[PDB]
Amino acid sequence: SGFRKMAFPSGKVEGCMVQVTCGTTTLNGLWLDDVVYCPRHVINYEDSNHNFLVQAGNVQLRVIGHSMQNCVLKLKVDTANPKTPKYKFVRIQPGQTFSVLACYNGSPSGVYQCAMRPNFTIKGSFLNGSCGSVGFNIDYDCVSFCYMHHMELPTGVHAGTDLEGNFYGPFVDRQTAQAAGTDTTITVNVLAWLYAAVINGDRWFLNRFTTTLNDFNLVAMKYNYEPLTQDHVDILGPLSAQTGIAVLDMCASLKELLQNGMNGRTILGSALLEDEFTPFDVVRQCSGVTF
Amino acid sequence: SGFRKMAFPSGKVEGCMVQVTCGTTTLNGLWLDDVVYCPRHVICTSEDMLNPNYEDLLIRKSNHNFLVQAGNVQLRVIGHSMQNCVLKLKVDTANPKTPKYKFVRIQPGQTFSVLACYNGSPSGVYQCAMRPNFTIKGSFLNGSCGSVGFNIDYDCVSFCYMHHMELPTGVHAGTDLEGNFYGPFVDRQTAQAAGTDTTITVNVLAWLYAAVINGDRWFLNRFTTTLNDFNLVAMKYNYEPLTQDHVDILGPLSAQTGIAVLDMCASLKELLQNGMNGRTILGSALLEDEFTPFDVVRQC
Ligand SMILES: CNC(=O)CN1Cc2ccc(Cl)cc2[C@H](C(=O)Nc2cncc3cc(Cl)ccc23)C1
Ligand SMILES: [Cl-]
Repeated sequence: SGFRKMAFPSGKVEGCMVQVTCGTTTLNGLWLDDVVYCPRHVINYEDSNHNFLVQAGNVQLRVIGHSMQNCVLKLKVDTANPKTPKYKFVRIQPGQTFSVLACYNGSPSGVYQCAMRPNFTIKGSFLNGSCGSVGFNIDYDCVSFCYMHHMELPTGVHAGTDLEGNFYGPFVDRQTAQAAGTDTTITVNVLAWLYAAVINGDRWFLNRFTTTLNDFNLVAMKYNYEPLTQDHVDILGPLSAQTGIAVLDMCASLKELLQNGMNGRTILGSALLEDEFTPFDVVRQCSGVTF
Repeated sequence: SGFRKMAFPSGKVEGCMVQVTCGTTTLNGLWLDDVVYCPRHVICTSEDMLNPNYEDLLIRKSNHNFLVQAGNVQLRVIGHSMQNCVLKLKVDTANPKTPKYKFVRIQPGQTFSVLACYNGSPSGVYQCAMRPNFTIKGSFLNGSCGSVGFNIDYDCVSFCYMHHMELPTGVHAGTDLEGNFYGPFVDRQTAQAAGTDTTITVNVLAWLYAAVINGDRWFLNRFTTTLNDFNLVAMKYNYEPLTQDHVDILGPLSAQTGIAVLDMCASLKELLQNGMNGRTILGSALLEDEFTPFDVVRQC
């Protein structure tokens, strides 16, 4: 029993964190094999090796080459990381969740779970020096790196890139007028969390009613919720079979929660509808998958 | 900017997790140097749990009855002893990944990271607090016994909790790493039941100072309170009494924001009376109590 915002174990990523210094700027880098990946803003970006100081623990790595790939700088070093895990670089979509290992001076300080918002920002917890901190998921023994932190927006939310340097969202790496778009709630994730509450014994919100997908979406649009697609309904299939509550049956519960509130009640210890757990996260946490 | 429930990086603890099997029971163990620490109930059957005589069950065991697996390697048990509710298995190999560590017993209100494990394999990490009623609101399934709670301040891991059981309300009970339970619980299938839980007042105040630091003051008021009047009101909402120690501990956050502890206490009194009126504090519609004054100073 219990339901927590759970991050993946961070050990495989901790063994890759390094400190990168170029002039007066100091930030974090990801050391995989003989390459250190970090935000290019550490340095018209196109306009020597020894100018880059890379520190792995108490050891100085020697930079023997450098190149740029989109908004990421790739520093060829003379030593391969002996702690390099099995990995892939993957680009995630809004609504997908991931763990963040927040680092300062190449030293990991904390791990937390978060989601890529529909407006492509992340509600992270980062201070100055956190640039280059990374987001990841683990599937079997392979780390899938999906995010590298680049900046904080005026509303206190965060923007970054995939590990190939492509930003998530319409953001650019530089000091200019930038803002996050109006955000929306991740509907498929709220439904997954309502199934998690039912699995944990919280059923006061269930009702005898159902709805069509079209009528539900007319309601979701009104409350700044993302449209629910047939794909989302298919993805919720296993949780629907485990609890015996049809997806459109759970949509009618959500419609009543949106139109009437919680009436002084909570769901999984929360007074707000939670959208940072995917259907896969709910299945994994209520099954015990290990790494 | 931002404020998240943050756990310590789990790597140093992942390198200590092993699987312990005794007969048909399989759970997790913590491998530090040449000793594997695990819940003593690994030697029990389900029937034994009603009234187990651990000393009688243990005397009938030899070293080779305990199977310890570290990754794909079988460790050899060369000795065993019981210390309170923990079994200590002396093994033939010292853990080369043993971090710098201490065993620390925590008090209610203290927070810690939990590395939830199954079959000696870590599956997830989360942050939580020792509740005033000595239970933890964890997320654990069958096979999670032996999962550990810890803090890492600097490069030293301070082990403070080992998971032993789930209570009928879905909450969790366990011991420090010397085998002493937190709370009036026993590693026996008995009634026991968690006592009525209360809100950790010093932690809610710390989190209100975190909201002020991050730029939000909508909840402040022009009032102050005495410590006694605050405690009289707070006890009516099932909040823990605030002591002079808690007031002293909030001193640095009070000096950083310029808001006296008893002035923040007045804002807490008013929040309990009024609710939030459709507003949130650090993205939450409830008053959060699982961040200590130390955690706020660390994260903000
Ligand atoms: C609820 N308990 C049971 O069904 C059987 N239990 C009885 C029992 C009694 C005393 C002691 Cl010290 C340990 C145990 C065992 C126990 O509590 N382990 C579990 C630990 N954490 C989460 C658990 C979630 C689940 Cl769903 C099951 C089992 C968990 C085994
Ligand atoms: Cl403590």
